[PDB]
Amino acid sequence: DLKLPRQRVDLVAPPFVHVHEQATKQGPKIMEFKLVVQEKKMVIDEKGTTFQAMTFNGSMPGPLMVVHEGDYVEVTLVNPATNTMPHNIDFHSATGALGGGALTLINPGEQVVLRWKATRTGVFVYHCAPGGPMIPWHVVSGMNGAVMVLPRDGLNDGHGHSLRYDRIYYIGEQDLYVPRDEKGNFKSYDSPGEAYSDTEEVMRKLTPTHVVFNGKAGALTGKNALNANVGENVLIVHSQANRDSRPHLIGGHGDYVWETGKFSNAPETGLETWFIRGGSAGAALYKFLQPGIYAYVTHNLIEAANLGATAHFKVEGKWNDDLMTQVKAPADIPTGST
Amino acid sequence: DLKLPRQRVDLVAPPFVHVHEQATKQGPKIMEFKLVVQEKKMVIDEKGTTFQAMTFNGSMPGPLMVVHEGDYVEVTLVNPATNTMPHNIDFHSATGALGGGALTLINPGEQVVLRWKATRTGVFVYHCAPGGPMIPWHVVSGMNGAVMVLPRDGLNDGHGHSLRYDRIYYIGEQDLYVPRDEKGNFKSYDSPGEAYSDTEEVMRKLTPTHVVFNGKAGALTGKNALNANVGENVLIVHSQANRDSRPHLIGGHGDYVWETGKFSNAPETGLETWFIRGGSAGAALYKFLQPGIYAYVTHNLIEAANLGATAHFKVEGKWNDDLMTQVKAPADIPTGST
Amino acid sequence: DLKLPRQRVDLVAPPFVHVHEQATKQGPKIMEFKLVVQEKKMVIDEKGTTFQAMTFNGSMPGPLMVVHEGDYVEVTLVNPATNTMPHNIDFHSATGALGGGALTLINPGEQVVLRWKATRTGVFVYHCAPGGPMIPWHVVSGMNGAVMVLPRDGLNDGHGHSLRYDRIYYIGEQDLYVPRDEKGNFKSYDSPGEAYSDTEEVMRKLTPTHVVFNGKAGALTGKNALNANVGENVLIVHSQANRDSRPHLIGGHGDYVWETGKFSNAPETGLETWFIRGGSAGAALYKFLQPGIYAYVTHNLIEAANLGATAHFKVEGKWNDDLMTQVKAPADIPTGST
Ligand SMILES: OC[C@H]1O[C@@](CO)(O[C@H]2O[C@H](CO)[C@@H](O)[C@H](O)[C@H]2O)[C@@H](O)[C@@H]1O
Ligand SMILES: OC[C@H]1O[C@@](CO)(O[C@H]2O[C@H](CO)[C@@H](O)[C@H](O)[C@H]2O)[C@@H](O)[C@@H]1O
Ligand SMILES: OC[C@H]1O[C@@](CO)(O[C@H]2O[C@H](CO)[C@@H](O)[C@H](O)[C@H]2O)[C@@H](O)[C@@H]1O
Ligand SMILES: OC[C@H]1O[C@@](CO)(O[C@H]2O[C@H](CO)[C@@H](O)[C@H](O)[C@H]2O)[C@@H](O)[C@@H]1O
Ligand SMILES: OC[C@H]1O[C@@](CO)(O[C@H]2O[C@H](CO)[C@@H](O)[C@H](O)[C@H]2O)[C@@H](O)[C@@H]1O
Ligand SMILES: OC[C@H]1O[C@@](CO)(O[C@H]2O[C@H](CO)[C@@H](O)[C@H](O)[C@H]2O)[C@@H](O)[C@@H]1O
Ligand SMILES: OC[C@H]1O[C@@](CO)(O[C@H]2O[C@H](CO)[C@@H](O)[C@H](O)[C@H]2O)[C@@H](O)[C@@H]1O
Ligand SMILES: OC[C@H]1O[C@@](CO)(O[C@H]2O[C@H](CO)[C@@H](O)[C@H](O)[C@H]2O)[C@@H](O)[C@@H]1O
Ligand SMILES: OC[C@H]1O[C@@](CO)(O[C@H]2O[C@H](CO)[C@@H](O)[C@H](O)[C@H]2O)[C@@H](O)[C@@H]1O
Ligand SMILES: OC[C@H]1O[C@@](CO)(O[C@H]2O[C@H](CO)[C@@H](O)[C@H](O)[C@H]2O)[C@@H](O)[C@@H]1O
Ligand SMILES: OC[C@H]1O[C@@](CO)(O[C@H]2O[C@H](CO)[C@@H](O)[C@H](O)[C@H]2O)[C@@H](O)[C@@H]1O
Ligand SMILES: OC[C@H]1O[C@@](CO)(O[C@H]2O[C@H](CO)[C@@H](O)[C@H](O)[C@H]2O)[C@@H](O)[C@@H]1O
Ligand SMILES: O=N[O-]
Ligand SMILES: O=N[O-]
Ligand SMILES: O=N[O-]
Ligand SMILES: O=N[O-]
Ligand SMILES: O=N[O-]
Ligand SMILES: O=N[O-]
Ligand SMILES: O=N[O-]
Ligand SMILES: O=N[O-]
Ligand SMILES: O=N[O-]
Ligand SMILES: [Cu+2]
Ligand SMILES: [Cu+2]
Ligand SMILES: [Cu+2]
Ligand SMILES: [Cu+2]
Ligand SMILES: [Cu+2]
Ligand SMILES: [Cu+2]
Repeated sequence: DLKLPRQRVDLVAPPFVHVHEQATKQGPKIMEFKLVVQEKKMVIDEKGTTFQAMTFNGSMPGPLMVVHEGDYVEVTLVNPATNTMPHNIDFHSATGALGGGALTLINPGEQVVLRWKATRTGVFVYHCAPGGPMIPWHVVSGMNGAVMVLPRDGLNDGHGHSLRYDRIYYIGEQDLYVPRDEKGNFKSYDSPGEAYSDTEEVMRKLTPTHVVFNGKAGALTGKNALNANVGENVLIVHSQANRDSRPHLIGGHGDYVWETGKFSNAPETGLETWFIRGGSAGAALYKFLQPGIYAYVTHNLIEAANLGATAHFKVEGKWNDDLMTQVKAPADIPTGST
Repeated sequence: DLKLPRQRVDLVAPPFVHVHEQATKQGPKIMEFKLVVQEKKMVIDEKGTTFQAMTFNGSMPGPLMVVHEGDYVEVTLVNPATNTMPHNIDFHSATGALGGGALTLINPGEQVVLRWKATRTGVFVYHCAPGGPMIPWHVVSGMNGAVMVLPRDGLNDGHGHSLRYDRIYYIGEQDLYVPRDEKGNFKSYDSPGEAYSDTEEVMRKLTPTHVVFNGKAGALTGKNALNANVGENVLIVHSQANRDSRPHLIGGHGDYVWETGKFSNAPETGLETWFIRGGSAGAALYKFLQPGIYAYVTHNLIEAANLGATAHFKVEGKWNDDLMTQVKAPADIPTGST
Repeated sequence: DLKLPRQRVDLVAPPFVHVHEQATKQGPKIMEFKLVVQEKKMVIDEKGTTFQAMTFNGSMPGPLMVVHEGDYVEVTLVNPATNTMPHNIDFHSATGALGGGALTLINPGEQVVLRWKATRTGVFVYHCAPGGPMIPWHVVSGMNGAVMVLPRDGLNDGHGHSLRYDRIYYIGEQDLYVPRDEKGNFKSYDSPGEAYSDTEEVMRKLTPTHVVFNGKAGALTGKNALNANVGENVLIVHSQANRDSRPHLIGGHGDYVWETGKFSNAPETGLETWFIRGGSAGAALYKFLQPGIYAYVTHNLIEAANLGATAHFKVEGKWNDDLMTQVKAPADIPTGST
């Protein structure tokens, strides 16, 4: 019945994004994606703490899907028989049937194919939602990602000017709720099911033990810092499926920010810190002006420094002393000072 | 002195709203409302937990009041002698005297009459605020509602087009702080006064035990789901007098959202999730496009699924397979799959 | 190399603000400021609880700095030898080097001079950020303030009309994490270093013990209420370097609100409650219409009434009975009432 060209997309692991066009002259297509659920124990912090994760495509977050307004998105969701739980998928980009969740519940050993029309532009969360208490549990165990629906003319500034990014990164933020024993040490389990009761008790108190980008503390620091160059316009997509976040690029700004994440709304300009509502994605464009290390955080600095929620950018280029300079390096306070 | 027509409004219990006009050609009126304080033990969750509530008009939230810009609102607040505490009312819609609180403190057995001019458009919180620590306590015990001040021309999209709703629902969200005994069981008390000291200790840790719509977990699910039809434009007013919330309509969107709640500002379009600041009301318009069950949540999914904060809509009509379809029902993963 | 006039600014203690022009016809200048770090024990609540604070200029918040777009800001940061810790400064207004933090680390006995160009308009946080876990610790110990970068034409309403304030106040909100002993009493320490381990444990649970304006519960109540007069347009700058806040003026509104704090964006109009993202500053203009006491709160009322986060305004002038009046004072409920 639906007679449009089909195009298979190969997803890539975050924080990278599969290749796509910004502006396009192609008409609507059926864009075909496959997501495979993987339950697995994962390391989440720099001390080696593990937890019983549940993922799309083996990553936290799940991969970013990119389509254009008016495309149809045909998703094959696979639940391998090595998994233990039923899973499904809810797309906040989609209309009807609980975002798709009501049409995609699959037991281990099954797969399902859902199609939804990309009628709404922006970045959106997708997440597992099997029903009842299993909804938060699957989400905070890692089963969430995002999809971006671009306008066919690409981004604009809300004032008639095109905006184009040179690079795009997807930062998925995950609140985790890892049980502790009586002495405070994190507990380990042999399966997600065995971890559930203790995990739910932590969840109920609404205070995460970890808040991480790309699935673990330090994931996007060190050798996995995000690269850019002075002069490049970088789009930073940020999602949080369960809990608020307040992104901030230390040493930079958000030149154009869609904090509610929806491209039918003009962006705000020149933000220091923006706000991702739990259950949403947002996006910020920034043109780097200075080289060096930048930290990208949630600006609850306790979360950023002590719970895991810091990423780095490493930016190559020449320093601009007009924008900032060290006029005088550290020196003894003058004896004459009053 | 004030020589305008008077009109008595009969309030109705949430989530329903008393009858009103959107656009009106009537001039300003004195709109007369009565609110009666009721302290009573109420059931707040599906396990039967009770707590010592304090309400306007016997409901959590208090009822939605609807007037138009330039009306005067004359409120008789009654504190029956069967109550134990003084009460008052603060309207965030009003100007002066702590929103009215400084003019409306009444002991059991008394009533008072306040008039305020509706100079500011939007949805607004009203709440009790007797002074000092009694302010949060009365609010989180249930004494809060909302008022909507419509423009006389009704709503608009901020771009010169009228917006009209076919149905309106008021979702009041309440954070509750129910004491527990040493084993974790919720405690019961014979009066609000007896509950206070233990409740204040829970409040101080800023983590609710329950987060509910319309006064209890499951209030707006099952037989009390909210009705709509495909094609209807529904206004969903959401308030939270004490704590942030992040509304989301699962399977839908916010077509036009005033998350800060004030109609002098253009709405945002096409939101997945919006944000109600504690101490405010906001509103979202959505035109249903698909039949079926929708969940309406705060998108902290722990709160939604495990603390009480889920409502349902039941929407009648025909399914649109263009917007979404199950291409292939659950099936065994092909043996040929790699 | 940089050949512009220099102008030394003398800072003043919050909530007051050093003298400045709104609109200016002066060209860019190098605006010279000095900040001196002071570690000291401070009283934070009305029961006399102390904690080991760390400050810029002896105050929480640090003082508000005011410049205009295109000025250069040359900051001498001094770390006296009576201090125990290294310190630095990050300006969210600045571009590069982690906002300046990477160029300003000074040990006790040292000073440093940083210059940054004020290319971005708005109110912005500044804060200490020495590295790693020391970043949140220094911030939540008090080392944060704000800077305002005005447009050279002063404020506007985003619709081509100038806005001018008659008075400006800076409200810095501070979340504090004071350790308790086994009985719940707050602990005291002889130095910040000695307090660190116990403080970090409180910080990790993300629940402050105190939330205060101008450095202590009750700081801006009583004899230190903020003054205004009916008819005056007052700008209220609000910052929070670590944690969200939801400002509300009880009995008033935000006539023009930049909740994200950046003057390149039009303000929202007629807000009841606004939202300061942790790690940012915002600003609200309000023209007082009624005399009397106003409370200015974060509208988590538990925080406001029970954790310290209430300020007062005392507004002189004549009452306007058209906007609000007590039609009938408290009286016995009629025996005839049903
Ligand atoms: O002996 C506990 C000690 O070992 C580490 C090793 O990196 O991790 C183990 O224990 C953790 C806490 O139970 C588990 O999360 C993990 O699966 C297990 O390898 C340390 O983190 C831990 O302190
Ligand atoms: O807005 C994007 C997309 O949403 C649709 C529904 O699929 O329309 C919605 O939004 C419109 C514009 O705000 C409303 O006029 C309409 O009533 C609502 O359904 C598409 O028609 C539109 O392209
Ligand atoms: O946090 C409580 C208490 O637990 C201990 C181990 O007994 O450390 C645990 O908690 C720390 C904070 O989350 C972690 O860094 C560590 O991996 C974990 O074992 C104590 O050291 C701490 O005091
Ligand atoms: O890119 C940052 C990096 O560049 C160096 C020189 O290689 O210094 C530049 O950046 C500094 C600010 O971080 C400037 O103060 C300096 O003048 C400029 O040359 C490195 O020192 C620095 O890590
Ligand atoms: O015996 C306790 C058991 O009874 C229930 C009945 O629905 O409720 C009682 O106890 C609750 C906890 O103290 C009270 O909140 C309630 O008022 C009382 O009827 C169960 O909820 C409870 O587990
Ligand atoms: O804005 C609605 C309503 O507010 C009033 C005060 O009652 O005016 C306020 O807002 C105006 C428009 O932003 C400001 O110009 C004015 O100074 C401020 O008091 C009414 O006059 C107006 O209709
Ligand atoms: O939550 C702590 C602990 O308390 C118990 C009873 O001892 O259950 C209580 O708490 C649950 C979570 O809020 C409620 O569902 C229940 O109504 C309440 O009695 C334990 O079951 C729980 O482990
Ligand atoms: O309204 C939802 C309701 O309608 C039924 C048919 O009575 O199925 C419709 O809705 C489904 C999506 O929820 C579609 O997949 C289906 O094609 C459509 O007929 C019920 O099964 C469903 O509960
Ligand atoms: O004896 C404790 C008692 O004294 C007060 C006096 O105002 O403060 C002391 O103890 C506090 C808690 O340890 C300290 O914060 C403070 O430095 C010290 O003077 C009371 O607050 C306290 O309850
Ligand atoms: O926007 C204020 C200020 O920012 C600068 C950079 O210092 O420009 C940024 O913002 C511009 C307008 O949004 C973008 O066009 C530009 O690419 C970005 O660097 C200044 O040029 C501008 O005055
Ligand atoms: O809060 C727990 C418990 O501690 C006590 C003293 O044992 O009071 C402390 O905590 C109160 C709340 O923060 C403070 O008002 C007081 O300054 C502090 O000592 C108990 O009174 C309270 O029950
Ligand atoms: O400014 C508030 C202050 O003024 C007094 C008279 O001196 O009363 C005025 O304000 C009241 C509202 O707070 C009005 O109801 C009254 O009509 C008006 O005169 C004081 O009573 C009040 O504290
Ligand atoms: O180690 N995780 O259960
Ligand atoms: O059904 N999911 O665990
Ligand atoms: O400026 N960053 O914390
Ligand atoms: O049962 N409530 O006190
Ligand atoms: O005074 N109110 O409890
Ligand atoms: O999409 N709702 O959780
Ligand atoms: O008393 N403060 O450590
Ligand atoms: O290095 N600062 O404690
Ligand atoms: O209206 N103030 O809580
Ligand atoms: Cu799942
Ligand atoms: Cu969702
Ligand atoms: Cu009350
Ligand atoms: Cu209020
Ligand atoms: Cu410091
Ligand atoms: Cu910062």
